[PDB]
Amino acid sequence: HQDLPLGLMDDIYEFSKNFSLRIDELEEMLTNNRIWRNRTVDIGIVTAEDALNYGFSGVMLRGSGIQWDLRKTQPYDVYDQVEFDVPIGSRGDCYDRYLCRVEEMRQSIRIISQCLNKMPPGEIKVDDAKVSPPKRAEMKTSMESLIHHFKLYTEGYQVPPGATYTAIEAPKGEFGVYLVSDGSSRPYRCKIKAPGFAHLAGLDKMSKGHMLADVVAIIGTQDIVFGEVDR
Amino acid sequence: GVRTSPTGEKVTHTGQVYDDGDYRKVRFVGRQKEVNENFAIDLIAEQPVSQVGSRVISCDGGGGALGHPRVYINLDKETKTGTCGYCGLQFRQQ
Amino acid sequence: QLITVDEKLDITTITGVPEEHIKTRKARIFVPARNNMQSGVNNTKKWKMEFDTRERWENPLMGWASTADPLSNLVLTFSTKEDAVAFAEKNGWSYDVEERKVPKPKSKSYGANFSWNKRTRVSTK
Amino acid sequence: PSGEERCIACKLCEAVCPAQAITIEAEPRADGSRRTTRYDIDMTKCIYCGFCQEACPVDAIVEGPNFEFSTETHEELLYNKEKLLNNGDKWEAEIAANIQADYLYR
Amino acid sequence: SNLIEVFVDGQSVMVEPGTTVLQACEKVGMQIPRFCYHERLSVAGNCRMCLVEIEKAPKVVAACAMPVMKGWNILTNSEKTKKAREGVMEFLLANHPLDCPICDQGGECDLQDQSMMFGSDRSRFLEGKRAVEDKNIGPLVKTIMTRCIQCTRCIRFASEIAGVDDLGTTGRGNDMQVGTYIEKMFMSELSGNIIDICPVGALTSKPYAFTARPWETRKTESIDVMDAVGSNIVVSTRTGEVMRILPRMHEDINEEWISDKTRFAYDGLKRQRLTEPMVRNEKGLLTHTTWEDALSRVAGMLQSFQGNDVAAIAGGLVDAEALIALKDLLNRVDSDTLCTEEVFPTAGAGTDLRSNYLLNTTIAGVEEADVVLLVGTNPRFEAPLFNARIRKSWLHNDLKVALIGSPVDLTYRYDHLGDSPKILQDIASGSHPFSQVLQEAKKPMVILGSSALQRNDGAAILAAVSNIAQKIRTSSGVTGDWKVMNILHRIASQVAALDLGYKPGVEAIQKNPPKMLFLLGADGGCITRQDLPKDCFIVYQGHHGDVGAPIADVILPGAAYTEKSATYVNTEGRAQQTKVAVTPPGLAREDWKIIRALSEIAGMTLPYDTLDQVRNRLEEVSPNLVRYDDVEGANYFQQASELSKLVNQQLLADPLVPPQLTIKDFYMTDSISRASQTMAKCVKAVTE
Amino acid sequence: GLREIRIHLCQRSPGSQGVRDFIEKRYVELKKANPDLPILIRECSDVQPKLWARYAFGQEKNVSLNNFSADQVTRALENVLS
Amino acid sequence: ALFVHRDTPENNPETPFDFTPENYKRIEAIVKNYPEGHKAAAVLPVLDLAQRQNGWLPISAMNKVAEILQVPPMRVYEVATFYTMYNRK
Amino acid sequence: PTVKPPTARKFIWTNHKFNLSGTPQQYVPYSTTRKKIQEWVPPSTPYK
Amino acid sequence: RPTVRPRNDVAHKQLSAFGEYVAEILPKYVQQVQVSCFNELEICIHPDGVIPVLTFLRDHSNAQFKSLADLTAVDIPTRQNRFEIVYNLLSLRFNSRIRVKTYTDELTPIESSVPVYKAANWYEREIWDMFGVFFANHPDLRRILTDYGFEGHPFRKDFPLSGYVELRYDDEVKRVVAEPVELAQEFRKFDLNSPWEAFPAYRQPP
Amino acid sequence: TSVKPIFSRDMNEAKRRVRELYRAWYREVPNTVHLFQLDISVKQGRDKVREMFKKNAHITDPRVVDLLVIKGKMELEETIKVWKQRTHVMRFFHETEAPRPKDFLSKFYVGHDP
Ligand code: SF4
Ligand code: SF4
Ligand code: SF4
Ligand code: SF4
Ligand code: FES
Ligand SMILES: [K+]
Ligand SMILES: [Zn+2]
Repeated sequence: HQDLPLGLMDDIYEFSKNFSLRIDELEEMLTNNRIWRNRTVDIGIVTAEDALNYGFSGVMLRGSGIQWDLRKTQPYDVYDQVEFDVPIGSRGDCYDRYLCRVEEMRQSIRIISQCLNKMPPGEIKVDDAKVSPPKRAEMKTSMESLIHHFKLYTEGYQVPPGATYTAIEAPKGEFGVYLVSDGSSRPYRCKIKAPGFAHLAGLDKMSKGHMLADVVAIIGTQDIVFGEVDR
Repeated sequence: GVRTSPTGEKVTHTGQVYDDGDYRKVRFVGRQKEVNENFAIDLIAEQPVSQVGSRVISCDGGGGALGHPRVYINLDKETKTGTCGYCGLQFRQQ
Repeated sequence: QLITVDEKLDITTITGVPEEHIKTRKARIFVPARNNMQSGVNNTKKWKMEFDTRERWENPLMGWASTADPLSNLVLTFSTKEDAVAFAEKNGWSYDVEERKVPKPKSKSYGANFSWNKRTRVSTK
Repeated sequence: PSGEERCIACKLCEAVCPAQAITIEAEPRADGSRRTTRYDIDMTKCIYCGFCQEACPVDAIVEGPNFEFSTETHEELLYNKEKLLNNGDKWEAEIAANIQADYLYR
Repeated sequence: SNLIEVFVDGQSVMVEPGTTVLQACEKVGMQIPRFCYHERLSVAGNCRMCLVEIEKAPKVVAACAMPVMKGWNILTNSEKTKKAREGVMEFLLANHPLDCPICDQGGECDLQDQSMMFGSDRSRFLEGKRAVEDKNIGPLVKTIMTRCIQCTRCIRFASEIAGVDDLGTTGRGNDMQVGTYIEKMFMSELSGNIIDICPVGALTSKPYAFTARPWETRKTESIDVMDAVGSNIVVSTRTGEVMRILPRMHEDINEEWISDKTRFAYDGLKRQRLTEPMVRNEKGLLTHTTWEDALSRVAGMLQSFQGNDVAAIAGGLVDAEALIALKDLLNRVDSDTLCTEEVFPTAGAGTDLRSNYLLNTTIAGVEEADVVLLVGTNPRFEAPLFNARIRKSWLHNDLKVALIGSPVDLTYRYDHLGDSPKILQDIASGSHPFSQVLQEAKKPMVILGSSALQRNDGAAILAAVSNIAQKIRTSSGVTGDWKVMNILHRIASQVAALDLGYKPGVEAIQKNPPKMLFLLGADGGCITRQDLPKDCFIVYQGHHGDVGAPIADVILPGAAYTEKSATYVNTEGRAQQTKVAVTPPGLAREDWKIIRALSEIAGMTLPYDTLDQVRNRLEEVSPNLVRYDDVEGANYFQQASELSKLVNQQLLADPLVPPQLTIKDFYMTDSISRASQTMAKCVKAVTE
Repeated sequence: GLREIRIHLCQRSPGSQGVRDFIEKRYVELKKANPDLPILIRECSDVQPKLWARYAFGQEKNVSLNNFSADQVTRALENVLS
Repeated sequence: ALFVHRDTPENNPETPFDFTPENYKRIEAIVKNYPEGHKAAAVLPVLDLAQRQNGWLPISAMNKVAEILQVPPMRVYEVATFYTMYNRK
Repeated sequence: PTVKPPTARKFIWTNHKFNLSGTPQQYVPYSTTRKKIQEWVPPSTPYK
Repeated sequence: RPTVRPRNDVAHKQLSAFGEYVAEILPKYVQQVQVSCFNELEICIHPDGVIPVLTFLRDHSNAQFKSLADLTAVDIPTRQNRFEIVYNLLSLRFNSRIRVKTYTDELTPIESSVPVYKAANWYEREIWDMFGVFFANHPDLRRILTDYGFEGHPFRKDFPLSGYVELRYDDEVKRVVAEPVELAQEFRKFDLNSPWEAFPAYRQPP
Repeated sequence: TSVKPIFSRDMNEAKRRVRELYRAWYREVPNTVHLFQLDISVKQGRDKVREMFKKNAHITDPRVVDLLVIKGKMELEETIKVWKQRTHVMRFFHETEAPRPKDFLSKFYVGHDP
C-alpha cells in the first residue's frame, strides 16, 4: 500500500541486531532442560510417510526428516535471492519440531539481514493504474488518474476468468487459496487451505498411546490457530 | 446557525428535529442531543469573493495535493460568481 | 449399479429452507434490462433469478433500512432460460419467466442525412 | 480552512468499506452545494482498515489518532454526522499535523 | 440471397448490404466503443471512438458510419485499433473536468467505463483545461457543460425524435459549445430523455441531483401508469425509497424513451399520501382508526343495501386485480353499477367486442401505415410515446398525417382538415378530397381519441369514424388482416375495466343514485355529493388524498403502482404487470386485499386469497388479461359497424377541442402528478 | 335472473370454429334481441371455447363449447337465456 | 468574444430590424438561385445582406432571416456564430 | 506544541473534552435525515 | 515488461505432455485436460474415476502425488451437476502440482477418497457440511463447521448470506434461543459489474 | 432416469430404513428428556418426532429419502452423544416465538406478507 517511512530500516536493523541473544535466552530455559525434554521428547511421533498422506506441511513435515520448504522448492517474490538453511528434524517428535521452529527463527534473522542490505529503490506497487490506484497527487490533477481512482475504489479491478491454487510457506505450514474468478471484480469462489486444518485432523493419530497431558504438548507442537482452521 | 424548535430541541445543520408528538426524543432525556455548531453553509458564505483578471480560473482548495481535485471555473457570466463545486469558494472576473 | 427413478426431481425437503420461504415466494426469471444511462450491453448476457420484494422499514434508532426477508439480496445467474427454470422447479419455487428482449436490427445510412427529397435530411451536424 | 466541509457525498468511502459500516444520504444544500444529510459509521461494524480515507478524493473522512474512546453502551458507538464532525473539530489540530507528516507517502 | 460475406477477426458473417462495420461486429457479439453513435439517432461519426482497422487497409474507418464491403476482415482487437482508441480517449479526457466525485454520472458513465476498458491508465496533458459557462434550459435538466464532449446526441435527439430544433452548436473549434445560444428552456414532453442519451454528466436530472449512486440502487422492472401507453420502466430504489424512474427498452411500445410525466412525477408518491384508515368522528371530521373499525363500518353498511343502492366508480390508476375484486364483491350484493370516470359510448356493440375500444393496429403498426387520420385528439400530450412513433413514421416512411380537431402542435407537419365533426360525414360520403387519399391508401389508419368520446355526442362521433373505416375495407385498398379502426386511450385502467365488463362513464350512477358508493382511486370529480342522496355513504380507497378522499365517510389507504404487483392493460390491449418496488407506506395495503378482507367481514368472502388466485379469476372473466406482454387481436369490426348503425344520434356543432392544448396542460393530470412538486415547477416554468 | 354472458374463444383454432361462425352470423341478431344484456365476447389464442353465465348475486356457470357447431352454440345460449 | 447571447437594451428580440423594400427584391433573387425545396441554402447570403444593410447582426436580424426562409432560429444562430465575417456586436 | 504549535482554525475546539461516556453529556445517536413521506392531513371542516 | 507477469514456456510444455500421459493411461475416466496460461494442469474426470485416478497419481512412479494439498467444492447452480469437486495434489518428487476435478448433484454420492489420502477425511466432512454433498463409505461423515442442528448448506449459492435464523439469550426460558433472522440494517446489495466487456480473449459466442 | 443410488434401490428398501430411524428416535426420547433434564413430557417429545416424520410423508424419491434418513441419523447421534446442548434440543419447539397468524384477515391486519 505505502512505502517504508524514512528511518524504519535502521530501527529494524537495531531490533535484529539484538534478537539472536533473545533466542539464546529462550533456549537456555528450554533446550537442555530435562523437564522440557521429558515433556517433548518422543511425544507425538509421526512417520515421514504418514505425515505426507495426512496432508501435513511445514514443520510437521520437516520434523520427520522430509526435505521440503516451499520457499526453496517453489520460490515466490524474491526468496530465490536470499540465502538460508532449512532446519530438518530426525526423530519426528515434539522436541525435534520445537528445535526446528527455534532454528527457523534464527534463519529468519539471517534472511532479514539480507533484505535490509539488498533493498532496492523504486516504486512499491505495480505501475498500472487499472490494478493499483494512482498516487493521491495524480488523482487530484489528472483526469485519467481520477477516473481510475474512482473505479478502483467502487467497482474494483476485474480479474480475467480462471482458477488458481496458490500457496506459500506460511509460518504454520503451507497456506494456500483456491481462487476462482468469473471475469468480474468480485471473486466467484475462494477456498482457503489452512495448514492447521490437516494438522488438527492428525491429532487423533499423533496422540495414540500417550498421556492426557501429552495432548497439551501435541496441540502445542502443531501450533493451531482456530481462526485459520475454522475460517 | 443552530436554533431551537418550540419544544426546545436544537435543529441540526441538516434540518433535523423531532416534532412535538415524536416519542423518539425520549432518548435525550437525562442526556443531550449531539449537535455540531459550526454550520458549513454559514462559514462558506463568510468567505470573500476573489477578484481575478481572466475568464477561467482554477481551484484546488488550497494546499496543493492536500486540497481537492483541481477544477477550472468559467467566469464569463457577469450576473453571478463562479463557485467551486468542491470547496464553495467564489470567484469573479474583475 | 444404477437404479431408475421416474419421479420429478424435488429437493425442497433437504435444503433446509423454511416452508414459508418456499411456498409463498415468487421467483422472477429474466434477462436484466440494459441500464439506459449507458450504451454497454455486457450486463444483458446472462439470465437472473430474483425474488419478490418485501417490506423494508426504518430502524427506530438510526433510521437504517431494516428487513425480515432473508431472500432480499438473493440473485442467481444462469446461462439459459431453461437452466433457470430447472433450478426453480427442483427448489419448489413458483416462478414467472420473462422472454429475453433483443434490440431489433436497424438500418443506419449516413448518406440519408443529406437526402435530396426526403425528410431524413438533417438541418445540422 | 474556510470551515466548509470537505465531504461532497461522493459515496466512494461507502462503496469501498469492507464491513458496510458507512451509510450516506445526500441532497442539494440550500446554496446548491453537494453535501450529505446522513453520514453514519457503525463503529462496531468497522474494522479500522483505513480504506475509506484512501478512497476519499478530498481527505474528508480520516481515521484520527484517538484510541481511548471506549463507551459504556453499544449505542454510543453508532456515530452520526454530528458526532463525526465534532470529532473533526475536536482533533483537527493533530489530524492536520499527522496528514502533513505522511501525505508524501500517499 | 442478397446477403454478403464479411469477417470479424476472421469469423464469417452474412450481413444485409448497407450494414455498417459496427453493426457487423454486433452479430459476432462484439460491442465497438462509441460515444456519438446511437442506434435510434442519425449517424454522426464525430467522436471517432469507433475507429477500427480493416485488414490490409492503411487507414482506420469509423465503424459506426462505414458500410461494410464484401470480403472485409474487421480487426477489432489489433494494435492499430487499440492505439486509435487510446488516442481518441486521450483527446476526450484532455479538457474533461476532474468532476467524478461531484458528478452524478459517476458509476454509470460511458466515459469512465470506456476509459477503463479502452483508454490509457494515465495522463500526459500538461496544460490548463477548457471551462464553459452553463446553460439554463428548464427545471428538469441540469447542465454542467464543461463535461460535454460534443457528441451531439442531444441535438440529434431533440431534432429527430422530439421534433424540436432548439439545440445546436455555436462557435467553432475547441470553443464549440452545445446549447440554445439564447436564453431558452427545452421544455418538451420527451425532454428528459436527453439525460439518458447524454453519455456524460453534462445533462443530468435536476430532481435526482446528488441523491444516489448507481451501484447502490436496486432495480425493479415495472410499468408506467401515467398514460395508457404502458411504457416499460425501471424503478430505482435504495433502502426502501424510490429514487428515480428510467426507461426500459421495449421495441413495440416505448422503445427506450419515456415521457416527462413518467420520468419525473414519481416525487408525488412522497406527498399527500393516505397512510391510515380514517372514519368520521361525531363532529364530522375524518379521524384515524384501525383496519378493524374501518372495515367493520363499511361491512355494516354493505350488508344493509342491495341492487342499485350500491355503486362504485374506478379511477384512472386502478389495477385489474382490484377491479375484478370490487366487481365480484358488488355482484354478491346484486349490484352491477360498476362504473369508470372515463366515458365510452355503449351504443350498438359497446364493450361486447374488444375491437370496438382498442388500438387495433398496435403501436408498432404505425410504422407500416401510409396514411393516418387523427380525430379529436392531441396525441402529443395524451399519448406522448405513441406520438413519437408517428413522427418516426413521418420522418422515415414519409407518412401522411391529417387531423380533425384543434390545430395543435404535434412536432411534425400535418394536413389540418378543420375542427368541425361534420368533416367526418364528408369524408365518408366521398365529397371531401381527403377521402381520395384514404381510398388510394394501401394501409390506412384511423385513430379516434378517447378524449373526443367524453363529449355528449361521443356515440355519433364513434359511429361517424367507424363508418369511414367501413368504407375503406369495402374497397380493395386494404388486404384484410390489416386493421384500420383505432381508439387511443389516455387512462391506464380504462382498457382493463372495459375488458372486465365495467360500465364506462358515470351515467348509470346519475340515472339511479346509490345509497352507498365506492370511490376506487376516483379523483376525477365526476360525482360529488350534489349528485347523491343527502346521506350517501361514500367509501374512498386510494393512495392519495386529493378530490375523492375529502368527501368520503371512510378512507381505506391503498397502494400506488410502485407498491404492488398489479395488471394494467394499455391502449392496444396488451396486458402487463407491475412489480413491488417498495411496500406501501404506513398502514396502506394492497388494493385487492382490502376488498378481499372487506368481503370476509361482510359475510360474502371472495373465492381467492392470493395474487395467483385472483389472477386465475381474471382469466375467467377475460383470458387475455393474464397473457402478459401479448397483443391478442380482436375481429368482428364488421359486426360492430352493423350494430353502430341501429341508433342514429346527431353530431353537436361544438368543434372538437382536445383537453390539452399546450404543454402547461400536460404536466398535471392525475392524483400522483398533481401531488408532484417537480410537476408544479414544470407548470410554473412554461407559464412564467 | 341473468346478469352477464361471456363467450371465450380462440381466433384461429378449429375447436372454436363453431363459435366464430355464431358470432359472425348470429351475434348481431342476438344483441338486437337483448340490448340491455352484456354479452362480452373475448378472444384469446389457444383457449378452449367456453360460455359463462352470471346470474344474480354472483352465481356463475360455464359450459364448454369445444368442437361445437354454430347451431349447437345457439342452443347453449338459448339454455342460458331461457 | 462569447458564443452565447444575453438580451440587452441595444440587442434583444424587439430591437427594430427589417429589410428595406430594395433588399427584399435582392432576397428574392438570392433565393431563386437554389432548387425549390432547399431554401435553407440562402441563409449565408441573406445574413450577409442583413449585415450589409445594418452593419452588424442584432438577434432580431437573425430572427428575421429565420422567419423569411422558414428555418428554425437556432439554425441561423449556428451560422451566425460559425462564420467569422458576421459581426454579432 | 511549545516549539511547533498547531495551525489555527476558527472551527477548532478551544476547550478539549475528555471521554464523556457514562455522564449526562454522553453522545446519543439519532437519524439526521428528515421525514421521507408526508401524510395527507384531512380538512378541519365537516363538509360531508 | 516490468508490469507484466513473465511466461514460463518450459513448464507449459512439461505439464501439457504429462496431461496427455494421464489421459492416455486413464481413458476410462478422463474427460478433459487443460493447462492454464499460468501453468496449472487440470484433469477433468468422470466421478466414477475418483479412486482409480487419485490412486494412480499417488502411486505411479512418474506421478508420485503423495500430498493432498486441498479438497473443496464449487457450486455452479446453472449446471445440471451444480457441484464441482476439486482435488489439489502435490508431488514432492517432481516438485509439481496437479488439480483433478469432477462433478455431482444434490442426490448423487461421490466415493470417499479417505483410502487414498487420509487428509481427505475432514475435507469431505467440510464439503458435506457446507455444500451438502454426500461421500459414500466415509468413516465418520457429519457436520464439522456449522452449529449442531443447523439446517441447510451455507456455501450453496442460493443460501442467503445471513442465513434464516439467529441466536439470542432469552430470560423467560433461561437459555439461548433461535429465531427467524431480522436485521436492523439490511445488507446493501451493490451492482458493480460494468456494462462494457473487459477481456475479449474470453468472449463467448453469440 | 437411470441414476446412482445412495443406499436404497427402491422405495420399499427406503421405507425400511425410515422405520428403523423412527424406532431409534422413539426409544431415545425418554433418555433425551432425562439426560438434558427437559421440561417437556416424553409424550410431547414423541409427538414432535412424529410431526417431523409426518411432514416428509409425500416423498416418492428413494434418493431423497436416503438423504432424509442420513440427516436424521446424524441428528440422533448428536443427541445420543450429548454433542447437542440443552439449547439445541429445545429448538424444535420454538417456545419463544409467538404464534403466526394463518388466516387471511389476521395476516391482512399485521402487514403485507401473504
Ligand atoms: S476504516 Fe472502518 S469505516 Fe473505514 S473503510 Fe475500513 S471498515 Fe469501513
Ligand atoms: S467522506 Fe470522502 S469518499 Fe466519503 S462521501 Fe464524503 S467525499 Fe466521498
Ligand atoms: S461525465 Fe463521467 S468522466 Fe466526466 S466527471 Fe462525470 S463521471 Fe467523471
Ligand atoms: S450535452 Fe451530452 S449529449 Fe449533448 S453534445 Fe454534450 S455530451 Fe453529447
Ligand atoms: S461512434 Fe463512430 S465516430 Fe462516434
Ligand atoms: K447523462
Ligand atoms: Zn475549490
